[PDB]
Amino acid sequence: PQITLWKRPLVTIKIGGQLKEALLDTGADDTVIEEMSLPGRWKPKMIGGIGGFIKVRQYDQIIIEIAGHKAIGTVLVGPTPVNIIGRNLLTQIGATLNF
Amino acid sequence: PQITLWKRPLVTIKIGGQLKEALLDTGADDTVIEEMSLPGRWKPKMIGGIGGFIKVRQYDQIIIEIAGHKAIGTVLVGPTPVNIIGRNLLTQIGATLNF
Ligand SMILES: COc1ccc(S(=O)(=O)N(CC(C)C)C[C@@H](O)[C@H](Cc2ccccc2)NC(=O)O[C@H]2CC[C@@H]3C[C@H]4CO[C@@H](C)[C@@]42O3)cc1
Ligand SMILES: [Cl-]
Ligand SMILES: [Cl-]
Repeated sequence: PQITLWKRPLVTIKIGGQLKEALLDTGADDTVIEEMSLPGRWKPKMIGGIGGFIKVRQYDQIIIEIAGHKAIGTVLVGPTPVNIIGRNLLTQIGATLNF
Repeated sequence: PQITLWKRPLVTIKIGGQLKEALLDTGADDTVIEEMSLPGRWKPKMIGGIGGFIKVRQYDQIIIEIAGHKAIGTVLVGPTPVNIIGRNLLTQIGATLNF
């Protein structure tokens, strides 16, 4: 699809058996999802943005369906106000910015 | 151009006669620039990101060249870690997300 930016680029994602809405975010290096339960080992990480830093749990090798496209990568879980699909997964679905 | 996302989508901007580097950020509603002096009166705004809220100064009808494309619009100035080009200006240069 071609997504215009008059509105937030929100899509439906499937992760950990749950459906969620998430923002396609070219400004995010990594993918950050609100507090949920995921299987496997995790390690703690601090990530920073506007306002400062939050502590997240880093899960590796997570499968996520983004607008019907399967992709795998690291997912950070923590108290983010919005679910964010970052560049580490946008590349896997072949997303580009065009102008 | 067509910009893939294996690297941060950084571009050169020209604002107030200075060259700066900025991130093309589909996850940002508005454009946020580091501390500088800009012309005119400003209004207050409170914006929230991943790590809380910051106070910024809102300047309207500012001329900004983004990767050679002229835009004229609202710029927020404050303690952001990186210069961010948000959707308010991405729409002016015709940017879309494609996959
Ligand atoms: C290592 O991995 C990562 C991954 C993600 C982040 S990040 O999340 O800190 N960040 C990074 C950039 C700010 C440099 C990604 C960036 O796209 C971020 C995502 C977002 C959107 C909503 C809520 C929370 C986060 N946008 C945003 O802060 O926008 C703000 C600021 C501009 C206007 C004013 C606000 C109104 O509400 C939001 C939409 C805002 O739009 C950092 C590190
Ligand atoms: Cl990854
Ligand atoms: Cl590619």
